[PDB]
Amino acid sequence: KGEELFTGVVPILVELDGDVNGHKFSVSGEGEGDATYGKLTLKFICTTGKLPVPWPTLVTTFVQCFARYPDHMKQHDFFKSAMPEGYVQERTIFFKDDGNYKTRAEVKFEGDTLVNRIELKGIDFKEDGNILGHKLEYNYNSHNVYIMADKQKNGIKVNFKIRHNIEDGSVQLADHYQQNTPIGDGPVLLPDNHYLSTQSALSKDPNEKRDHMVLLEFVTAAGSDVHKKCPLCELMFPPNYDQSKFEEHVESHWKVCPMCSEQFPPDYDQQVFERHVQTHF
Amino acid sequence: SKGEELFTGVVPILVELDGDVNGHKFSVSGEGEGDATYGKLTLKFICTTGKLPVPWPTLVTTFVQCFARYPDHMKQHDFFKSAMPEGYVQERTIFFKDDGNYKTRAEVKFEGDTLVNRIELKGIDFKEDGNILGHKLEYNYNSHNVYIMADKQKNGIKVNFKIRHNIEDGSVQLADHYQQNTPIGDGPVLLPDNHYLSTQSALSKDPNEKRDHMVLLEFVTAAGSDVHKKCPLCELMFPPNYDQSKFEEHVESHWKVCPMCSEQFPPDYDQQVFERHVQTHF
Ligand SMILES: [Zn+2]
Ligand SMILES: [Zn+2]
Ligand SMILES: [Zn+2]
Ligand SMILES: [Zn+2]
Repeated sequence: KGEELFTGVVPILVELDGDVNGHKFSVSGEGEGDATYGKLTLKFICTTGKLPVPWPTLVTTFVQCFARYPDHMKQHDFFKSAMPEGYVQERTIFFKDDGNYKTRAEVKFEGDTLVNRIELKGIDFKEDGNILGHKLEYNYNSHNVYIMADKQKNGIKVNFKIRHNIEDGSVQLADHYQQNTPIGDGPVLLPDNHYLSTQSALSKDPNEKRDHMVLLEFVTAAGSDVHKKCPLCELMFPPNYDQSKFEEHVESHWKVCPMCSEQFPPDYDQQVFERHVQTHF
Repeated sequence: SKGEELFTGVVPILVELDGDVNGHKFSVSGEGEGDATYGKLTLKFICTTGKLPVPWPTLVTTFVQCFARYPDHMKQHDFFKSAMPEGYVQERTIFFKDDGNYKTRAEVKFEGDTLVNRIELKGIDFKEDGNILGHKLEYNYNSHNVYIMADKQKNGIKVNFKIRHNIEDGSVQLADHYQQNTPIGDGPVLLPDNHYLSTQSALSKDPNEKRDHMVLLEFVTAAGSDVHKKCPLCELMFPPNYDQSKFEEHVESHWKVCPMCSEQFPPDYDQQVFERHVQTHF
């Protein structure tokens, strides 16, 4: 059915189970999404007491299938083309000078409803760092989500850097390493490299006493022809510069196998990467 | 309180702007609605005179902070609403770093049931292939904290913040905002303690609209403390539980302040002219 599911308002459900440095918690979310606009509305409750991490840290984690792809780009919309069987979205999120989240989500239809079921593990976080110290402002900014085909899987590798504003006016960065791969064995769109321009606003229902977040998200697809910047680092490329070498550069941030050049999140814990390299010898 | 009673539900909004930036004349009209109970604000703009000569994001701040959600424990600090329905004059100078500036004069006030922001805007000293006239801003917006101060000399507020406009080459164009609001009517108004408005915005598009336009969504809510706070307009830091009057003093120092009556002027204000204001006291 694919893009035909997304012509109107789709109801959304979200469930997450999380363990960050041993603090276990669960969140439930409900709302709806309108890919015609790229518009997405979602309210979250913490179902297990008071949330141990700040809500903004979870925003990316809580459905890029609701992006508006312009007509001239329908052919690059992986997200929607894997539906309704859906996809696995995995991420590692490196909070600079602090811990990281590792997430595994399945996003897919369950009847008429679009569901994001997530499990999330955080480790190595500082106790009075920006995350566990609750030092993030309750807000969000624009970002450009760079998207690449992983032809040799049958999905996408995705990269971007979130800017979380800190109550002392500094910024906490969070590098996102993301892969999406289809759940069904139907065929899917393998896109050319492009971006999703995302914008967000977090607010609060004033008649809600529980600890919650209301997230509004506006996502729409694109992708420039003079100066181009790297998604992860701030490296700036001169005007009109071999786009395959830009790509090469981005890949280089991933941990790369010297044999088959498969990419992995650049974790401190090499254990999983080390298992892969032994597959060749 | 009195004027905050108008803002208890959904209020319709109208916006008109006339602009001259480096001689390029243009007009914009806007319409939408605002819900202060949520701090929610929705607005669609058209350019009524042909091509918009500056990028839409540059105009966002310019295009109704009376729709902010003030928490119950802060109703007493809501100037915006307390001046309504006669409303207020909002004036701003906006300095685009290494580029020109906007100077704006708006009246925001009720006209019947409808809340209206009528604006006159003048821009000058802009570079021809700078980020503004070169159309190099990305179509998006970020969070900002709008710091608010009383000015009893004028019976209103002085307001400051620094907008971050993302540039298509991944750099950022900063824009420093110097703002004053003064009441239009004779009635008394709330003179607030220093606080700030946490604003967040998203620009999108109506896909059924063929004309060049902007849809603006804005979420504003009031706050402001224990920890380190950076000045609204520079990277200088203030330590925990700092003397809040000296913070104010510091902020004022980014403006031109008359040492007699303490009337405040934006920092580009001509020295010669500032010197004749001071002679006004002798
Ligand atoms: Zn890079
Ligand atoms: Zn390998
Ligand atoms: Zn300062
Ligand atoms: Zn004076």
